[PDB]
Amino acid sequence: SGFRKMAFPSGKVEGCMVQVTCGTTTLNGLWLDDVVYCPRHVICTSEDMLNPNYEDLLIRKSNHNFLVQAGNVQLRVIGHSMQNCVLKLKVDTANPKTPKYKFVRIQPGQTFSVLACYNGSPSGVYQCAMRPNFTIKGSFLNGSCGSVGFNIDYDCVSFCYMHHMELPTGVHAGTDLEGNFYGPFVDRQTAQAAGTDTTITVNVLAWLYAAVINGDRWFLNRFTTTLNDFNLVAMKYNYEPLTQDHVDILGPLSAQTGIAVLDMCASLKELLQNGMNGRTILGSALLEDEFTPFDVVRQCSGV
Amino acid sequence: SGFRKMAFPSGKVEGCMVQVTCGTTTLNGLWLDDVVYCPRHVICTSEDMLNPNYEDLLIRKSNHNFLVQAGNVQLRVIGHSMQNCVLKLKVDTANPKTPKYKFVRIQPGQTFSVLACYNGSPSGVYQCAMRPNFTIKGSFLNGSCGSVGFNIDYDCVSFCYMHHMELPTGVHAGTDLEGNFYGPFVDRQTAQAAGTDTTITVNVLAWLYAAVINGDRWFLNRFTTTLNDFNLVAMKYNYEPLTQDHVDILGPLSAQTGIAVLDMCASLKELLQNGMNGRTILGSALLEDEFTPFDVVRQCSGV
Ligand SMILES: *[C@](O)(C(=O)NC1CC1)[C@H](C[C@@H]1CCNC1=O)NC(=O)[C@H](CC(C)C)N1C[C@@H](NC(=O)OCc2ccccc2)CC1=O
Ligand SMILES: *[C@](O)(C(=O)NC1CC1)[C@H](C[C@@H]1CCNC1=O)NC(=O)[C@H](CC(C)C)N1C[C@@H](NC(=O)OCc2ccccc2)CC1=O
Repeated sequence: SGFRKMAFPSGKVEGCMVQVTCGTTTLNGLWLDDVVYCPRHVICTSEDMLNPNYEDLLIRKSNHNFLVQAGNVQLRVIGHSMQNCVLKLKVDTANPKTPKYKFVRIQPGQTFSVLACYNGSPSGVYQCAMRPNFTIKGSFLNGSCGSVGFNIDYDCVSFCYMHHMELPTGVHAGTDLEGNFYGPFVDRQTAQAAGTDTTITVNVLAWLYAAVINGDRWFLNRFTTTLNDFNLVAMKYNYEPLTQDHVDILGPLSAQTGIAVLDMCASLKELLQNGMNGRTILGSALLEDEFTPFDVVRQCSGV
Repeated sequence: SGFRKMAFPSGKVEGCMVQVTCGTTTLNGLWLDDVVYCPRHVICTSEDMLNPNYEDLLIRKSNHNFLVQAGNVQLRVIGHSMQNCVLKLKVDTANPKTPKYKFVRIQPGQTFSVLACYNGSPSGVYQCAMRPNFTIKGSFLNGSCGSVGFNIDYDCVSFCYMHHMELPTGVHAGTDLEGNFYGPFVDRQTAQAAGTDTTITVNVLAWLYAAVINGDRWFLNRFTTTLNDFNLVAMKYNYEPLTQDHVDILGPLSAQTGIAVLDMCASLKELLQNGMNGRTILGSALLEDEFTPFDVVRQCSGV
């Protein structure tokens, strides 16, 4: 019992974090096998960052201009290339702590663990969702660029995020490990705005199931609805439209609780229209959308 | 920018978690040097748990009745003793992954990271406070007993909590690593109730400073107050009384923001009396008390 925002254990990722320095700029890199991954803006001077030509800035850079440091030890850079918005530095030593891993580009609404790092050293770990507007609600200071997001499947680390930037609303944007931004963001110091911050409906439903599993059922009402009827109300509150695929994903939680998804949708509809009347659900006063159905099942079944 | 509930990186603690089995009961233990620590109720049958005599139950137990398993490997138990509500199992192998560590009994209002474990394997990591009523708001299932809470000071792990039980309100209770419960709880299957859940005032103040640091200052009003005036309102809302020691601890955040602690107390007073008017502070609709002043400074300064 109880329900918390829970990160993956970070040990396997801690052993991959290094410091990368190019001139005066020090950020985080990810050391897997004989390659270090880091944001390409490590090569920028404070003036370059205004409107950089990365191709031109790389003409000026050689292997020896990248200092890679793994705790107290200097790694030897024997190659470098740019892939989209990431630099890949080939080093002469395979990381002996390299876990089983893969690179994934995550879908909007999916969650991952962030290991916030400074100067190649772990600060802390917390869970984030890739929001529909391709931003995340993180906690990142100067020095955090190159911090990574990940999931763990038993022993395999799925790396899905590399931290690059902060946006006006105090939210964050970054790339997959192939250097492609989530969203329409670019790695330059120009004003960029997040689009409408739509709510992940299927995750709100999942969290309401979690509330029922933990004995909090005050908000279950006597109504049901239809997908089309619910979605008319969703669009009004900038909720993602619910589809049969979403209903299917909530199936195991519906089965566990004996509450049909469309009955839970009806309860969600009345919470949207009437608010919580100063009551709380799993210790929250607002509707939480950063738990996936899998996060709920995992937590409630001890995976 | 941004502000999140952040756990310590868990790698150094992951390497200490083992499975302990006594008969049909399997729980978590903590392997440091040549000693495994676990809850003494590992020795209880499902009937024993109703009113156990632990001293008598231990007459029946020998070294060979404790199965300790570290991943795939069986450790050899060469000694056992009970210290308060914990068992200490002496094994013939020092844990080679033992970090620098200490055992601390934490004060009410202080925070720590929990590594939730099942069958000796890490499930996830999240931050908790030791509440004034000596309970924590965790996420624990059957199998989680022996999961530990900790802080990290640079390289040194301070272990402060071992998980034993759940309470009616869906909150949790456990011991320090010397086997002494936080609070008046006992390790037996009898109905136990948490006392009044008082709010950690100094931590709410800290979180309001965090809000100001992150540009959220809508709730700063034109008033100041006195310790005694504030405390009259505190006691009404079951807040901890504020003392000069609390003011001194908030000093660095006051200095950082240029908001005198007693001005922030006046803002807190009006939030208690008037509520948030459906507004939010750092993405929350209620007053958060599980961040210490140190948690705020650490997060806002990249420690
Ligand atoms: C990382 O580059 C970083 O940590 N660098 C290490 C060397 C110190 C940094 C992380 C940010 C900084 C604060 N919190 C974070 O997450 N990222 C940047 O500074 C971004 C640099 C670009 C990728 C080149 N960056 C640029 C900045 N953009 C900006 O100022 O645009 C103009 C603007 C005008 C008005 C209002 C707002 C913005 C945001 C950003 O993160
Ligand atoms: C741990 O013992 C555990 O994980 N054991 C491993 C072998 C499976 C367990 C953890 C709990 C279980 C669910 N979530 C948790 O955190 N702890 C217990 O089961 C406690 C056992 C005692 C320490 C011996 N325990 C006893 C139970 N008490 C109880 O039922 O009292 C009567 C009551 C009456 C009415 C209403 C409520 C309670 C609570 C508890 O955690």
